[PDB]
Order: sequence, then structure tokens, then C-alpha cells
Amino acid sequence: STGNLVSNTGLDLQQATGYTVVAEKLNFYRFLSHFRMVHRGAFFAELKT
Amino acid sequence: FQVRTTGPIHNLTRQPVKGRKRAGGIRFGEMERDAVIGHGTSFLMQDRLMNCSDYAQSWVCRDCGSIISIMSTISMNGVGSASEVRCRSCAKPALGLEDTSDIWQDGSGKKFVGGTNTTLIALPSVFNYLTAELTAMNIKMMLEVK
Amino acid sequence: YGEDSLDVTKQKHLTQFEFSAKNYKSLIQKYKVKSVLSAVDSETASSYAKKALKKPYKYDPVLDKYPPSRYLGSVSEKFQRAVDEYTQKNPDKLIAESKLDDSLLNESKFKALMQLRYQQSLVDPGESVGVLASQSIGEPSTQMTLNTNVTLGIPRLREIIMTASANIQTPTMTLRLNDGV
Amino acid sequence: GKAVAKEDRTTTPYMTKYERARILGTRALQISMNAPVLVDLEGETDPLQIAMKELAQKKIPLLVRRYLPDGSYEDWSVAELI
Amino acid sequence: CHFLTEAALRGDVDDLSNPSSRLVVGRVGNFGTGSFDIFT
Amino acid sequence: MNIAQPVSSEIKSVKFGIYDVDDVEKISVKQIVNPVLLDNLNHPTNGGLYDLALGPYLKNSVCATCHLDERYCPGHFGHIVLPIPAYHPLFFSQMYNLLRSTCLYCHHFKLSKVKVHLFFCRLKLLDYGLLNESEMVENVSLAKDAATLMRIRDEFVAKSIADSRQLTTLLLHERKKVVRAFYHAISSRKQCDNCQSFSPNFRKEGFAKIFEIPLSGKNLQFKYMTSTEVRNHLRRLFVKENVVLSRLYPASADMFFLQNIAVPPTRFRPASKMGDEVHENIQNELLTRILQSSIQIASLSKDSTVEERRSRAFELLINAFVQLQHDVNSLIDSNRNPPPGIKQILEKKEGLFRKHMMGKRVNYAARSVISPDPNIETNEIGVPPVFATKLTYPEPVTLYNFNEMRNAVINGPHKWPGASHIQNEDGTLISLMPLTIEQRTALANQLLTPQSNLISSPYSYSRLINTNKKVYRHVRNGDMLILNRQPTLHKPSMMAHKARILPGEKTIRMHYANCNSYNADFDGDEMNMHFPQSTNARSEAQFIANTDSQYLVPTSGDPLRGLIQDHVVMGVWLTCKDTFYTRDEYQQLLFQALKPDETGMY
Amino acid sequence: DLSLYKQTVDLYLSIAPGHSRDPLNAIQEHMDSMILSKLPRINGIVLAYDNIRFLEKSAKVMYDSPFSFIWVRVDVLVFSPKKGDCLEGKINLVSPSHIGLLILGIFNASIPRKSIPKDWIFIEPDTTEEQGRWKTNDGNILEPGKDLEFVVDGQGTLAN
Amino acid sequence: RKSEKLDKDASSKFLNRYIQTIEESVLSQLNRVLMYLKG
DNA sequence: AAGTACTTGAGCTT
DNA sequence: AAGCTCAAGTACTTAAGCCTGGTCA
RNA sequence: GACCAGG
Ligand SMILES: [Zn+2]
Ligand SMILES: [Zn+2]
Ligand SMILES: [Zn+2]
Repeated sequence: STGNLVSNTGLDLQQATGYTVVAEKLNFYRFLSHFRMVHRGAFFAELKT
Repeated sequence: FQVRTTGPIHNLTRQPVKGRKRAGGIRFGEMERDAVIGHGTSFLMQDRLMNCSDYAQSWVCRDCGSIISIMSTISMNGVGSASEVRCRSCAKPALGLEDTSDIWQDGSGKKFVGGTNTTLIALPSVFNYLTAELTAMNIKMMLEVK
Repeated sequence: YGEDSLDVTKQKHLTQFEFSAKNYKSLIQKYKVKSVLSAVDSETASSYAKKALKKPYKYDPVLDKYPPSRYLGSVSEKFQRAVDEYTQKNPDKLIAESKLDDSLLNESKFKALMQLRYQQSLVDPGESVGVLASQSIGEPSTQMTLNTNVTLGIPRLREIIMTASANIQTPTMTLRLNDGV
Repeated sequence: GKAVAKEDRTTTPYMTKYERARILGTRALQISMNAPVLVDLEGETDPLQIAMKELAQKKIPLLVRRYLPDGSYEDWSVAELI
Repeated sequence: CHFLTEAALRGDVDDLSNPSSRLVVGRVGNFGTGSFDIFT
Repeated sequence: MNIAQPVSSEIKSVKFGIYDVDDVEKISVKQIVNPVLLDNLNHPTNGGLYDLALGPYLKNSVCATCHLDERYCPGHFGHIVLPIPAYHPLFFSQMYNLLRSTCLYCHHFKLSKVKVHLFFCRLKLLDYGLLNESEMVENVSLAKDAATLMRIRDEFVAKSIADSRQLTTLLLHERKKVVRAFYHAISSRKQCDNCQSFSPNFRKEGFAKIFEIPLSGKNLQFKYMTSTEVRNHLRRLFVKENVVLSRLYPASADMFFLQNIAVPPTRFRPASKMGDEVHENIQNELLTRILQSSIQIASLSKDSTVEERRSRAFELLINAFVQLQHDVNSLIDSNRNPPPGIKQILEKKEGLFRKHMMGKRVNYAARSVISPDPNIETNEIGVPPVFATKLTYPEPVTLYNFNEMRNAVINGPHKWPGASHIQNEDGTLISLMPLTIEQRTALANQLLTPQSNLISSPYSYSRLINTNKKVYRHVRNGDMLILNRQPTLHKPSMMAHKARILPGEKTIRMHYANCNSYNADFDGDEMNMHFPQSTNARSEAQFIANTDSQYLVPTSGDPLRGLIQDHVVMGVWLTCKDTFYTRDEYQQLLFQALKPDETGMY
Repeated sequence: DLSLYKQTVDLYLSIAPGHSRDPLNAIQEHMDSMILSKLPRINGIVLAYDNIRFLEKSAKVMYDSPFSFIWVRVDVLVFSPKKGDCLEGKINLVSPSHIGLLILGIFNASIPRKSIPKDWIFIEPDTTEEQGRWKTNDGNILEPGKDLEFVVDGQGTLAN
Repeated sequence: RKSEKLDKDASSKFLNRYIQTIEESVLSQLNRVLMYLKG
């Protein structure tokens, strides 16, 4: 429902949150690009470089 | 499109709420202020930033210079005249014989004497909120009027 | 205001000294000479302008002696140098010698016109200027940041005007060669 | 402080980009509040274009006080300004 | 709160200079059309 | 704003400063002692944090103290006493360095008295603003010798003030220099320059818990404790050295420790109903915590008085003391005791001073995505019908525009060019929405008449009679209504356009020219439209900021407006010498360019 | 005593818009208000006012609103009562509950039976049941003696 | 807030000058009291 | 991350 | 001895505006 | 108020 991976150990994953995204079926291309895509994590996102 | 002629307000400071679902108002400041105050439109600034959003009439004690210390008089007499506000901090207790004019009473029943320098100044509600929280931090600003 | 000639939003056409002398018939009506020459002082500061232009010192810049609000005689040095060296450099439009002039022109007349516009073009007092400089930095700070060895642009400006830090990244110096070397 | 006398006034006689604004504004508000129209109207309705019709004729009250940064002021009528 | 605590301890009274301060209490700003006063 | 309300006061300044122990009880209106918030009948508990006297709890409950409804009740403070009193959290560090400067046995300064009196003369002479005169007084080179040096500084200041008599910026530049030098001097010294003793050192925590070990044996040859001890020792420090501290701050009552903090009224701390949950708030909760810890202090102090028995007594009592110190630290500094504290909701820079004071949401100001139109003007701006019919502004009613306001109210608030709702001069606003055209006609007929049902109806202050009825009407073709788009980088980003009202569409319209100023591509970005209500504001706006009067961007001189893409290349196609027009096309084109009647003048 | 005093006060009047021609009539519109009504500063009820003049300081416009402001100095004659002042009135109404008098024809005096000692007795005439002479212990009839004197309590007291 | 004296004849003269200065109920009652005080 | 000013301890000179 | 400028080292707040949606405990 | 979105 939310995505807070709350576990006693992080299992070697940097950010503990955000693992899940709603699949907005708004238009078919968005459905696919939900299934295909990846994302490298907010930890690097916050850094400005 | 969202238009806000008149609508709901904020519990704390009586500024319009942050909506488009609650008819919320649009934000105007912290750069919009620089724009006008470059245009040289002090009246437009004082109008939008003060007049349209949060306007009030509040009383202050000129003697003590406090805004929390104003209390409107209760049970002066029968219908008579209107409730003429007074200042608690600059008023002394009712012990002793004094003339009927300057005295007034409290909702709990207390009478006092003093604290008559109460004028009617315009002041944005947010400053009232700041006075509240500030004096909660135990420090209060004493504003003068002349 | 750095002698100001105005706040920049109107001081532009001063340097267009050809433009006014070109037509000159509409500008005089714009400045409304009949109402302005009445209340304001003209002769004294215009007289002292020459005395300040005296190459020796002990004479202030005319702007300090006589503020440019009421004395219709004060302009910065370079402005008067510009009008003079224009009258002498490009004398083609201005006529001349003097009698042939006094039909439609006069060098002193047109110079008084430029004097008048300078007076007409001061900073209107009350202009909030600090915020004007604030916009003057903010806008170009937005404009260009992708370059086309010292860092150039907003990282640079960040050091000079924001942090004013000691030990900047590359503080360099440039020395001119001399004939003996 | 002081209230500068008429004999010596340092301020600039030009009806500034600002005094024009505030003068015409407060005058239009005045005339909006059922005030004396000191000039024959042309049938004009707007409570401000009347103010401009007046200031063009230089028949307006409301002298303005220019505060020098010291604390003194000079009091200029609107007819007196340029 | 740091500037607040120091200016509160010392209790240093402005008149009030900037237009941000003139504004927080709602009065017309110093600059601009507010620089002068108009009288009848 | 209203145009009638006169308020006379012209605030000249505000003055900050501490708040003492007598006035906190002067402004007290009740005492909060019982932690329980609400009872079974759900009514406001008497004396509780929601007491009716503090602030009128809604559902139409009149406040007890002032006995008038919530719409006009301004709220009243409350006090919550504490005989612990814990030291004020915000001043903890400055209090800490002052304690370091204390000499407990000496009760004078670790610094030499002559040096602190030099410091005293510095400020004494700074008070009247004499800078070099302050650096002069050090021009002396020499306890008895020390007392002579002090008297030399005294005579220097005496002649200086004598010559002087017969805030501003540079004052603070020196008065902060003296503060930094004050610290540099005071904290460096360990042993008493007066007493020659070594008063014990002190150790603190970021949690605002302070003390250190007693003296060493060698220095005797030569932790945590109560706040009343610290308070009394600081009282001695102050009253024995009243001069330099008075200059620094004569009053020293409660600067560092708070004997009664105030609960602000219920008006400021609401029980917001989001859905069903009813949480009181963070501040009510934490005040509850400090109140419970206070009553626990009372009970544990009673247990102490009634009597390792002394050891258990002092241990548990110190535990209660440190807990109350910790929770009051939490209230005033949520940075300590790991909910927001007051300091964090202020300094958060997400909250006040930035999100409620400088820039605040505003009424009478709409917003839309914006399409272009070349046909209107460079002055004018389009206004869709919804903004026209819904954006209202007041109009006084005079002798010569009664006709227009009559027509306006005849139309009503549902059909342009109607007005919205009629204000009476007393201060009320009666609508035209629920009424019928018959009722609106009737109300509009008596629109120019003194209707106040006496010469002085409200009370014996009779100017209410003079002001006319203000009719709230919709914008129309001549009004000047601002525009802006965020980010507003440079001043031509906000301007004032004359309104022109269009039929039908649901998005404003502007001209190409202004575009390059607002820096929009009109791909579907949106611009705030505002409408200044009063006449002073719209007047100064229409004159100073009318679009054409912002023709030169002020970074440089070059023009920022202009005609653009189609117009410019078609200009290169019209100016070109290869183009010839006959009579018909020339007349038609010239006329299309001019468009006289709507612009006028000819 | 000599309860009447003159007080030349300074007040700050709002010059309404339509009266921007002359302030004097604009002074009148509110100086006619306070008369016969209470002004709390001077601790008295306004009786009358003359000597209306504005100190020439180029009266100021409230700096967002069209009506101006000005100092006006005016001398009121407020009746300033103190504890122990003595007042006389002509008796109009009398009843065995209180005594009713008018001082200066304007100010009312209604003094209950408690402030009257039991020494004074009410006789009821056969013509009017409510109205009747409030005799003293001596036997003096007070109706012809319309001028009656007593002291201020705040309301009067005839008990010594 | 400045206070000065008012004697008996001063009251009569001040009421006279007042009825002469500004020109209904108040003036009626003032005429009544002036008639009662005089005579 | 960037960087700031802040504060404490260890080595050298009278 | 110990006074006193010198050194790295420990605590410590900011990082554009808006606006609109959604889900959430 | 917090995490994903979006101009
Ligand atoms: Zn007071
Ligand atoms: Zn209340
Ligand atoms: Zn000692």
C-alpha cells in the first residue's frame, strides 16, 4: 500500500522507502512504461550533480 | 481556473486556506513583494499583502505598550453605554474607594482601576498569532503608539 | 547615485546626441520649456559648470556644489565633455558663422536643450533602488549558465558577491611587460 | 524637528512619478466619497477620470509634504509643483 | 530564533527601517508612494 | 480594507524585551492545573486547557471572561505555574557562558573589576553615539592602582559626556564588537581576579543539563543540582555588578529562568477535524506533559518534606527536576528531547515569517491558463465571463454614477454588467443572490438615501451617516487589474492591464507584446490575475504600472517589449519594395491597422 | 461644592469627505454628538462647548482613506462629581419607595427609602394615592419646599 | 487633557456664548435650566 | 556535500 | 612555571517559485 | 505533515 520497507536489516538497499508506484492506467503507453521502466533511487536523486 | 472572491479561512491567522478544493487563495509574496517594491507601489503592497487577505481592528494599551493586556469591560451597568475596553496590566486592584467612572468589572467578578489608554489600531491577524506564540516563549514585544 | 544621469530605465538616449539635434522640434515641446524654465535656476550653475571644467582642481564636480534638482546647470563631467566634443567633433548638423546660425539652430540653444533633458531625467526620488539592483542580478543570474582557466558565471559570482570568501579557487594576476625586459 | 519655511525650499519642483500617483489617487477617492467637484464635469462617470480632468486644470487641494530624510518637511501645493 | 534571542535579550528598538518590517505590522512601506505624506 | 474605518494610530516602533514575574500574573486570566481535557458530557472542562474563559470553544459558545460571541472574542491568555522554575531554553548557551563567568565564592567577575568597568565606560559612551571617543578612553597606562585607573576612566567619561550634552547603524557595529571582546575576555579567565579563588568548573549537555565536579584538593587548599541555587547565585552576580549588566541589558529578574509560562488561548490551538480523528494538537499534548510533571513535582516535593533514605529522596527529587527541565526544553526547543516545538515552527523556514507574513494567500484574485490574442490592445487584457461575473470590487455611490449602479444592481450578480451585493454604510453587506429581480429593483431604488435609522444610530460618534452605500460590482472595460506569473524574476513580470471583458471562453487573453516580459511560451502555462479593491491602490497601479509605462526593462536600457514572429517577418514582407497595393487593399489595410473607434481619439 | 469646572481639552477629529470645504462645520457634526453624553477621559458628562479652533498644521489625510484628520482644542464644562459633593434639586415625584428630584432640570435624582432614615414619614392624600407629601420628623412638608439638598453617594443619601 | 477653573458667572456666560456659537433638544433643556437659574 | 564560523589543546618564549 | 598565539578538530544551518493531482497512517 | 506522480 505504501512502500515503507520496514525490516530489522535493510538487506543492502540504501533507501527504505518508495519501492512501490501506482500503475495509473491513464493511457496505454503509460501502462507499458510503468512495466518496463527502472529508477536508480532517491538517495542519488537528492544529490545535485 | 480558480477564482477566489470570498471564502473559507484559516483556523490560526484568518488567511485564506491553501485549496482549489476549499476555494483556496493564490500565493502572493517573497518575490511578488520584490516586484511591487521595485515598481514603487507601497500602496499596492500594503493593499494586497495586508488589506485583502487578513484585516482586523485590534486594541492596544498605549501606557504599557502591550496587545495581550486588553480586556473589554463586562457588567459595567445596565444597557447604558457600550463596552469600553481597558488594560489589565496597567490597572491596579479595586481595593479602596474610587469614583464610579474609571472602575469596571471582570467576568469572574473582579473590579479594577486603571488601564484606560486603549486605542483602536489596525493590525494583521498574523501578528496577533506571533504575539501569542512569542509570549508563549515568555518574550513579548512592546509596541508603542504616538 | 553614481551621478546617475537617471536610474538606467531612461538615461539611454543621452548618448544619442545626434538624435536630438536631428529633429529638436518635438523634444523641446515634450520637455515643456515654458513651464520648467520659470521656477528653476539656470544661469548660476551653468556658469559654474565651466569653472568646474577648469582643468585645475579646487573646484568640485558641479553636481556636488549644485544638486541637479533645481539648478538647471549641473551635469556630470563626461556628459558635458560629450556634448562639447560632439559639437566640435561632428559640427555637420549644428550650423557653424554665427549670424547664419540664428534662423533655425543655435549651439548654445541645443546645448541648453541637452542640459534641460539631463535635468528632466533625474532619478525620481523615492524609487526603491536596492531591489532594482536585486532584479539586475537575479535576471542575468537566470539567463546564461551553460558555458560556450577560471570558472565563469554563477559559481564565480557566488564567490565575489555572495560568499566573498578568502581562498577563492583561482585568484590570478596579470603583469604588463616593460621595455627594459 | 522643523517645518521648513517657504523662503528656502530645497526639494525638486517636479510633480514626480509618485506624487502624481498618490495625489490623483487620494483625490479620486475623495471625489468618490461625495466630495466637491471643483471643475465642471463632462458627464464623466469614473470617480478617477474626474480627478485627471481636475489635475489638468490645476485646481486641486491636498498639498503634499515631502519628508527629507532628516525629519523636516516642505509643504508643496499641487499648483505650485511643475 | 537566534536573531530573536539576541535582539530580545538586548531589547534593541528599531524605529522600523526596512519595508519588510513596515509590512509585517501592516503599515504602508517607507519607499515609493509611501515616502511622502499628503495633507489637506 | 474598508474606506470608512479611520484608525488613527501611526505605529512608530516596536520594542522587544523579556517578561517578568509580576506581569505574567497581571495578564493571567486563569490557571491550568488539571490535565484532563474533556469529560463525559463533552463540555469544556473548567480550568482545563480548553477552559471557556481562555477562548470560546466553537459550536457557538460565548467566552466566559468577556461574555460575547466567538466572532468578536479576541481570546485571553492563561498561566501555568511552576515552583521548579526551569531556566529558559533559548538563552541556555548565553546563560551557560555567563555561569562560566561567575565566581561563586567571590560573586564578582572572573575578570578584573577595572576591566569590566572599562567595558562599562565603552557602552556608556556608545549610548550617545561617539565612536573614536570610545577608543580614546583606553589611552592610559599605569587594588589601589586599579582603582585609580577606574577613576581615570570615570573622569574621561565625565568630561566626554559633559562635552557631548552641550538606534542607528554604526552603533550596533561597535556594540557587537564589545560583545565579542566581552566573551574573549570573560571566558579566558579561570581563577578569580578579585577573590583569587578557583570557583568550580561547569559541564553541560546539549540536552540542557549542566554541572561538573567540585573543586580539587590542591585548589581547595588555596553532577547536577537545583535551579534555585543557580538562580540565587545569578541574582547575587547581577545585583552586585548592576552597572555593566544593565548596560548589557536596570532589570535582571527572570532573564534566564521562567517562573510562569503562559498557555495561549484556545483560539490559536484548534482541534482540527480531518475526517473523524480528533487529536487535540502537539502543543496541547506537550503542555499536558509539563502540567503532569508539575503536579508530579508537587507530590514528590511533599514526599520529600514528609521524609540511604536521604539518598533515595534526593535522587528521585533530582530525577523529577531534570524531567521537568527536559520537557520544558522539549516545549520551547523540540531540537532537544527527541513533535514540533514553538522554536521549530518559527525557525523551520517552512512556517511563519516566510509562509504567513511576507507572502500570504489573497482574496479577490483568480488564476487561469492563458491564450494569446492580438486583437485587443497592448494595454488591454482579456477577462473571461466567469472572472468578470465573479470578481467583485466596491464602488462608492455618488450623484453622477447612481445611474450606473442602479443598472448594475438591476442586473444582479448573475449577469454582467451587474453588481454583486450591496454594502450599507453601517458596515453590513446584504446580498442580491437569493433575492428576486423585484426585490433587487426595490433595494436599488433606495440606493441614494440616508437609511441609518437615526442621526447617530450606532453610538455617539456620528460620521457613519456621511459615507455612501458601497455597491460591490463586477469588473468592467476600464478597470485596471494586475497580472503576474511566478517566478517573478524582474519587475516587468508583474504589470497592470486594463480589463476588456469577452463572451464565452474560460481562459484569459493577453497580447503578444507583453509576452516577452512575462517570459511565457503560451503553451499552457498559467498566470495569476489580481484585482486591487480600493481606489488608492488601483489608482497608483494604473498610473505607475500601466503596461506601456514599463517599456524599458531596468537591467539595461534596451526595450523588452516588441512585436514578434509573424508580425516581424510579415514586416519584412510589407516594407520590402517589391510590394504594391491598389486603392482597395490600401484603404482596407490602413483601417485595420488603426481601428479608431474602440481606441478612439479621432 | 463648586462642582462645575472648565476643561480645555485637545481631541483628534476626523474631517469627513463631503466637508473638505471647511472643517468648522465638520467639527460641528461630531461636537454636537458628545454633548449631553459621557466622555470618559475628563471624568464628566458633556454640558456645552465653545471656542472651536484647529491648530494650523495643515491637517493630515489618513494614509489610505479620503477623510482627513486634525487636532481641535475645545473647552468643555463637564460636571465632575466627587465623593462628598453636595447637590440640590427641585422635587418633582415623591413616593414611599424613593424621592424624585431634578437638578438643573436635566440630571435625575432617585433616592431610595433606605437612604432616608425611618424618621421621615409618608402621608397619603385622598386625591392621588401614589403621590403624597414626604414629611420630616419635625413636621415640615417638602412639596412647597421644592428645593431639596443632599449629598452624592456614587443616587443620594439623606441619612446623616 | 488640560483642566482649568469655572466659576458661577462663568457658567452663565459660557452657556450664552455656546447658544450663540452653534446653531434642538439640548438647547431646549439648556434654556430651561437658564430660566430656572435666573429670575 | 559545502562551508561556515566556533573552541579546545599542545607547543614555544619571559 | 605559565602565558598566549598557533594548529587541527567538534558542533551546525541552506540548498528557486508556484500550481495541481494522488495515497497514507 | 510524509512518499510517489505532473505542469
Ligand atoms: Zn496597560
Ligand atoms: Zn473572551
Ligand atoms: Zn572570588
